[PDB]
Amino acid sequence: RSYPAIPRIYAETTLNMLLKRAKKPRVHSIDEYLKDGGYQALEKALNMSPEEIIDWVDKSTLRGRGGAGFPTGKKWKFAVQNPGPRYFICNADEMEPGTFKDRIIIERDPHLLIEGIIISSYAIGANEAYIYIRGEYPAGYYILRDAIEEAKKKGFLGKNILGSGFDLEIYVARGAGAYICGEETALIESLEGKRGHPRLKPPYPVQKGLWGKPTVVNNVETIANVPFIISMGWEEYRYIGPSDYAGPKLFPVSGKVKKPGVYELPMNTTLREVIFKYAGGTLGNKKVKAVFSGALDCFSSEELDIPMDYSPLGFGGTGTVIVLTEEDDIVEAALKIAEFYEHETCGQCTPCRVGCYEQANLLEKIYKGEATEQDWEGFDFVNRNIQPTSICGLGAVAGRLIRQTLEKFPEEWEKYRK
Amino acid sequence: FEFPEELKTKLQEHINYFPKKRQAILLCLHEIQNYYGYIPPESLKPLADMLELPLNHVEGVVAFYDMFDREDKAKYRIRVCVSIVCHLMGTNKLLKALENILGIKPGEVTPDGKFKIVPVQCLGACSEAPVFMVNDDEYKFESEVQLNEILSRYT
Ligand SMILES: NC(=O)C1=CN([C@@H]2O[C@H](COP(=O)(O)OP(=O)(O)OC[C@H]3O[C@@H](n4cnc5c(N)ncnc54)[C@H](O)[C@@H]3O)[C@@H](O)[C@H]2O)C=CC1
Ligand SMILES: Cc1cc2nc3c(=O)[nH]c(=O)nc-3n(C[C@H](O)[C@H](O)[C@H](O)COP(=O)(O)O)c2cc1C
Ligand code: SF4
Ligand code: FES
Ligand code: NA
Ligand code: NA
Repeated sequence: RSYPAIPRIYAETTLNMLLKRAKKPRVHSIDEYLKDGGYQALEKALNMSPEEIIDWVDKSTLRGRGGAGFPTGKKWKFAVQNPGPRYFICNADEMEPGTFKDRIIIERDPHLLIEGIIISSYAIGANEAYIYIRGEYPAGYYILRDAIEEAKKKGFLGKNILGSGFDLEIYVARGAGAYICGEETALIESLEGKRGHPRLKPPYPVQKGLWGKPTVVNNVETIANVPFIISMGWEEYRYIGPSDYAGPKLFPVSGKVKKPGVYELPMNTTLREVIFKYAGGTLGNKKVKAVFSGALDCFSSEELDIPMDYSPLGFGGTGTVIVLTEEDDIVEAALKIAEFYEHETCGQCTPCRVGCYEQANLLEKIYKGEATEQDWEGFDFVNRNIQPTSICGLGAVAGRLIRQTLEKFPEEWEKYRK
Repeated sequence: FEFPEELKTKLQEHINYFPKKRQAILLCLHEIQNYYGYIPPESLKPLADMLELPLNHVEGVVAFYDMFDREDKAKYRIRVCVSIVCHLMGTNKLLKALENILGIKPGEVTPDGKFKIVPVQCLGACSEAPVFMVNDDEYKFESEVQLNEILSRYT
């Protein structure tokens, strides 16, 4: 049928896996997916034990593509040591600034995600799976609902899938504008019909999740890897990129590059290579000043030779690369990051509620040259004191990127201090 | 207050979709905002009854989620990204073009109730910055002439 208008985000791949079809900016329906050998990995998976599938996903070195990079197999193993029923949740909230990697899988190759969900659900013994897609992805929502009907039609969903005795329904839930609803416990609260308030962890969802039951939450891009792991075997999958951080990775690249878009590359690719080898270098061939890893980290031009992997010295995060060049004001950019966290704190934790607000409100005064000496000292203090008593990652990192700009671009901040 | 049959039928479809009625709350509110061009406060008591939830639960949920608007009826929501990448690449040019064409700023509605500009955080299309939506449709802003063409399609 007809879907809402979607901008045609550029997509390029060196691996031809996640983006084999999604490199073309249009919906690939079940026939095209089947033509490329789609749903054969599901047929293979259903002739394996759930435990075998977990073992392959473990040995694959697949890490959470949501941004934390938690080992996916090890998450599943924690879930299955707890009695059922169990739930599988696909996190499609994708609301990090600069981050548009998951939507191109959803909107262009939805059956890659659906096949991943069915295999993962079977591996953990979940008969009920959810996609939680952000409200601002209405096309993604309608495309997934249509795709799910296609899968049902072909007998990949419903009861007794392909005579396996395995039952699965996939329910598509929509967000309604809250970044925090991407936090796995806030997501689950939203699925339960409530406000997106994160829960104290532990327990982690794999112990106590949806309706208090063992629940695996995985990112769109994580799940999209599962069909490849089963199809190729974990061994062949480990041939892709470095053996310790293996498999394809999507890199959404934006700001001051000639070729902004999503790049499928191995995680041994360096940040410099992403910008200059793949994204066509900078607009006007201007010097890179900084790279914002979404709203999480700020890397200086001295940090471009780092691997795009989940290693301690790696880029990590979502793989999100926002490029700022020599004429971009770092304090102006820090203000946009502060404004983001101000708008998105859920307010359960006091230092997060007041800290996100005050960090933005004071940094606006600093930017407009209306800050008192007290406001300056205030801004520094609140930036270092958003984290205390926080029960989720938003409070933990709301000051992180901005602190890194203060440390890495002091001369620029000092200009504002006068 | 009563839901017109064509809306009530859609609401019941959402309530029947998930295993538990209360899971349908955001799909129902999206559906109500789609029908009326906002969330009528009088709509919330009947929705609570259909979801078998307390009214205060439903009111709290409407308050929490930024896409829901209880204040202004608008046929078309022009959602304009004001986050880091769209700001770097020309949110201000988009807002200037929107003001030149429609005579309104963020948070305002045109006198005919046709268009409301809604400033939003990152819409997840940052490579196509600066980004805007017109209801469910999403676009890169190129220029005032191009924006005028796009807007002419919404009648
Ligand atoms: N994709 C997007 O649009 C967004 C992504 N993010 C990402 O979110 C990340 C932070 O996520 P969190 O869930 O707070 O990180 P985390 O590191 O606390 O947890 C990561 C995952 O591992 C699981 N896990 C961790 N320790 C565990 C344990 N002991 N036992 C069992 N399971 C365990 C968690 O349940 C979760 O599913 C950031 O790095 C950021 O990149 C944040 C906002 C938006
Ligand atoms: C404030 C906040 C927002 C988050 N938003 C998302 C999101 O939109 N998508 C996502 O997959 N993970 C998001 N996460 C991370 C999830 O909590 C979780 O780690 C992830 O979905 C697990 O999947 P993965 O292991 O496959 O990465 C968010 C975390 C926090 C703290
Ligand atoms: S840290 Fe912030 S966003 Fe997270 S639960 Fe606490 S108040 Fe909410
Ligand atoms: S910053 Fe505007 S779409 Fe992401
Ligand atoms: Na097609
Ligand atoms: Na897309």
